[PDB]
Amino acid sequence: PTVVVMDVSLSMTRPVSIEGSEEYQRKHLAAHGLTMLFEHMATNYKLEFTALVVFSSLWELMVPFTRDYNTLQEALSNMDDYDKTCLESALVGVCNIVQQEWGGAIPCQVVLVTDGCLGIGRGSLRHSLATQNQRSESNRFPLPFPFPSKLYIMCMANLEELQSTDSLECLERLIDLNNGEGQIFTIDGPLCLKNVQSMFGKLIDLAYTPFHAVLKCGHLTADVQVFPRPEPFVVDEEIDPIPKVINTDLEIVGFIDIADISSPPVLSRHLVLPIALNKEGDEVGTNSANQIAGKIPNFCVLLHGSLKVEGMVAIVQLGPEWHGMLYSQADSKKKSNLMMSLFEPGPEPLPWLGKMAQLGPISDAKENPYGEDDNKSPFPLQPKNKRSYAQNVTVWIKPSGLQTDVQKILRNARKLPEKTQTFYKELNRLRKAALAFGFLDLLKGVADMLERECTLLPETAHPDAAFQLTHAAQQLKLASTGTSEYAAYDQNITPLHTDFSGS
Amino acid sequence: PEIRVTPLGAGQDVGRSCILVSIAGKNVMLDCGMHMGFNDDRRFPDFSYITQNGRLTDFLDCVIISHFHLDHCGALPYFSEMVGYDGPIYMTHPTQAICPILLEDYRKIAVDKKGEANFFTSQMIKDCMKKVVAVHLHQTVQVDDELE
Amino acid sequence: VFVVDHCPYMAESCRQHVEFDMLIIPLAPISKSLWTCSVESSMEYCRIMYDIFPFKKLVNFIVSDSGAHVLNSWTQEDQNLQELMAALAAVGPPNPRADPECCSILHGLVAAVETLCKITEYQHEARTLLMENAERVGNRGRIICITNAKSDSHVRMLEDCVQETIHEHNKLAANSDHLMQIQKCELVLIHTYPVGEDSLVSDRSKKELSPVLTSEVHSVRAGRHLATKLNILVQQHFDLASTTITNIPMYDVELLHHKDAHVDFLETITLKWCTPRTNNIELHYCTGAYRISPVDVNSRPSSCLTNFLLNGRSVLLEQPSKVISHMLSSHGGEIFLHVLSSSRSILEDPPSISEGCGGRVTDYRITDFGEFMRENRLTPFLDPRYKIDGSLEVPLERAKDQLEKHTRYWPMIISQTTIFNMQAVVPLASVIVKESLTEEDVLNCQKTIYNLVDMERKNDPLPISPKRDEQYRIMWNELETLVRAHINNSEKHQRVLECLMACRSKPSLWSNRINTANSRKHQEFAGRLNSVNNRAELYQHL
Ligand SMILES: [Zn+2]
Repeated sequence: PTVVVMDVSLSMTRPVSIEGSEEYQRKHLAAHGLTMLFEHMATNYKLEFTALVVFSSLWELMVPFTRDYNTLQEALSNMDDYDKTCLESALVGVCNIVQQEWGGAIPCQVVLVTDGCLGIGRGSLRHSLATQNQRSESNRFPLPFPFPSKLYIMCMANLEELQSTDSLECLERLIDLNNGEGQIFTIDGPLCLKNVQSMFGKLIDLAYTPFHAVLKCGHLTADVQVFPRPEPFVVDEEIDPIPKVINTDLEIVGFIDIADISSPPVLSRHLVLPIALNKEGDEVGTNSANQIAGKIPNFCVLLHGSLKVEGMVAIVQLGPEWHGMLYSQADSKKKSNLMMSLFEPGPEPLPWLGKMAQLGPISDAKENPYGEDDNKSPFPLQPKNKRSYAQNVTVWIKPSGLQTDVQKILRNARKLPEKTQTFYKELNRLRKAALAFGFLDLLKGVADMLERECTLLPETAHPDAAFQLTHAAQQLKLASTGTSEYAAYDQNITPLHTDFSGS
Repeated sequence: PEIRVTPLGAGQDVGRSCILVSIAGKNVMLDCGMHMGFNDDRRFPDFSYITQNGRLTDFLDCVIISHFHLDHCGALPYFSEMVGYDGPIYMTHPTQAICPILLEDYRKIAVDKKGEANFFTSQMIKDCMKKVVAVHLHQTVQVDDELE
Repeated sequence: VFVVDHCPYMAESCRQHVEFDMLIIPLAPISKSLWTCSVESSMEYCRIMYDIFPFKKLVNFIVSDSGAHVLNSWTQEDQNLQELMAALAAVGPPNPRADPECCSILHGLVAAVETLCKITEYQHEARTLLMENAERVGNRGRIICITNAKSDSHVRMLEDCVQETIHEHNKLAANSDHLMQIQKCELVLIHTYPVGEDSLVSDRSKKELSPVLTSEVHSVRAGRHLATKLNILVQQHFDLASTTITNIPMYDVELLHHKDAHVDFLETITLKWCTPRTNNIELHYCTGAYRISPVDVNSRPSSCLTNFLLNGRSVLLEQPSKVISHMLSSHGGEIFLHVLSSSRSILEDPPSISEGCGGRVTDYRITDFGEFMRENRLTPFLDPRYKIDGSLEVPLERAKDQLEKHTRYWPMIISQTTIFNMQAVVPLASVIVKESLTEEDVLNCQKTIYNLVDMERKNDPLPISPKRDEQYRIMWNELETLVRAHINNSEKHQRVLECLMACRSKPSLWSNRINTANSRKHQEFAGRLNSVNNRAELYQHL
């Protein structure tokens, strides 16, 4: 699991810096950290397994895992020492071990008292955390560990004091260059007593915070209320520069279905607590204590009842005549992903919700919105194109990579109009992708199979899909002029047809 | 930087003692007496001078009572409960002990020997006593951050 | 801005084949034009910008040919690649043969650099409503490419000829359709090309197409510095971050995680592997996520891995706060990855009911409840018709009112019911809601309103499926409930009195400090404001 990156240098047992790191020795800093972070440690870091074991060269997982919740300060308080001193395996080796045996996503609290001292001359090893610019010879190596990790700041030497020998840059450019996570936590100058807990104090009040937000559709009469607040979440920046507010234009619209929903990108934990209340909107009473009050019916979200048979999802009204696509897990009642979300705004319409800003046909339409094999229909609304796993995938980073991506996208995208289950699902995903991307493999294997299937299959469709091939050769032959009047392109192929009389 | 004093009662008379002092933005009432002899509408001080049809607690931060005489504390229950002053009222311990019985006697007089259409009652007298803060001799209390 | 034609005068080969990963008909040639080769690398170029915003618009390209136009689409429906591809390939579809057409630059050299930010009539919005912008434009583009041909000046001949032809007809200098008349500009470009072969190509060679544009080049190896160093600074400084995960569990696959998790936290890469299951509790709601924009956008685990992932759920195999190792998902427009919990969120052993309603929801049979398809038909549309007519109104305020009157609250569950719980509940919205309404349903509902109060202990013919013996007050409660029939929003089911007679019941140091003191003061007395000569009349009403 996650391992705290402790320095394996002999100086780690003794104080830090050339003459003084900050305030008293390491014991005082450890005691201050234990006293200030005890409330946070007992409530937020109860499941973080860290062991204060000895190491010769780098942090390694040898001792059995233990539930250390208030022994973090003990790691730097009267810790054991070993007869080894490896300066090159203190940060680089520990970071590599964390990246490999613990991954870039694991709860790790790298908080300890370490010297972090460079050489007494031209021996500064700044490649441990600043491999991006300094020591470019190792730029192609695993360094500088570009992955999420705990902040390690070494504010031992003062920038003003170390500037006499022109060595201030080496000592100061350590914390700030460590992946640049959010902001540079580096203090240059004199040290005070309160600076010991300054590093640990960055998350004193950053565990939980109250909020006010309610998820509902239109007005309703059994709307769910959410008393506890969730973690911060925002999809865009302009719409959420400050805390969220409620407008006076609530509306409910859109179909809810899981047949053609799939896993969409969700970044909002707008959970609805399951409880039933009157029009006033009180709490109504909201080891598990929910069972006692859960005997009465509850609303929660619209997908609570359908989360088992079909695995439906909960939709949040993003606005009038403008909505989005949500998603939910196949789980029935364990989690169910009971939290709505809306795709982040952008110059293109929705990340996966398609064009939800245009209202057209409602019930009467040429194509049935119900669908047969999760084809393109407005029930539920979704993007016109499919996912990159199926077709319409534009990934060209290398010629071989582009060819492989084209082949994968155009593997089953070449389907003739013989089966109604996928007549309007990927009809235009074969020729356009093969021609625009210039994929020889698709034009050789997929295109020939598609042409053979189309020839074998019936071609008694409407004249737009059948009679258009008679004059196509004439149009191609008579394209020598190349003028703008010889080519027409205003809209692509659409499923709807005109209602003109045949004369 | 001015001390503005407006005695709206007992200015050039004896009775209905009620003096307003604005010293540093702290508006204090120095007494809340009542007049004797007047039949109606002049027994109590004119509290329309302090922006009537509003909350008196915002304007006044402290009300002080010198002693338990009716010309120094008689209008206290009417003032407080009726006009809606929920702020502190300062008065010594014997003043706190002996004030409500004088008010009760005058209330008995008003309900029996005269009319009582526009007078207060015993329950409303007891309601006023809740806001009272007893102050001992030479006890420099801190009613506000800077006012003592 | 401008791209040269597909003249076959200069050609080169890089031995580019199809990289097979697993281990009779004719084969089409892999011949491609220099402009096509340069454009083909633009997909990797957009990967760097995708980190800033993955759901934003993409970038197209236009060249000088027979179809010399800067036609592009910016509409919401046209934002996808299905519609914009036909306008960027207007110069000719992919057909391997000798094409004599489009070789001459005299086909047209006006409205040339208008294919990166110009708007079209496909949308009804304005420029400001879309994205606007000034000099610094997010939709703006430049010319940067690393291809192989005979020389860099071979493609410059067509551009020079086009520029000369444009200059030869400069009479209509003050006339344009919608865009500005571009005169000159300077273009900064970078160097990047796919790996696979040694550096047997130009290292510091720059191509110029017009006197206005004159780029400069330098020796910088791609991949080692272009992707490993530039992307790191381009991601962290663009309100995003990148993580390291295993590519093939046991081409690099890169996950996405925000820096908020790192802030709140305090030689083969090893990661766990698991397969999805139909019945498994391992997926939760992602409170935060990041957009994955890896250079290897066409790696092996991109299509086959996602084939068995249509359920939408993820599977995590925790050792013995669970942390995920890798995730794969295709959202159609961008690839996104989600990280595990980092803040004080109850993810392990959450408030799951795990009993009662939620799984057995079948009270609303689909046999005759499908009449709601008309009253609540407001859904998004992707392709409109030429014109529409019928019983409808503008979609600004009528749609919300119609939905509110039709589907504001349509809950149906058998967990608990005491208002419509009657044996004659057939008159509910499943069949009552119809365009041609009849008074028979209203009369039946009114009769059932009294019937429910009359009888509530017996079971209906349909399968139904504070001490004890409290059912005595149930009849009184039902009678009280029936009294409120003409309440809430039930106008059709309202009943005043029908059969209540039979068995139903009835109811300057001294300046600054003085200013500071006077600034923090309190409201004035009304009488003092209204006073005259520092005196005011008391008891004015008398
Ligand atoms: Zn007196």
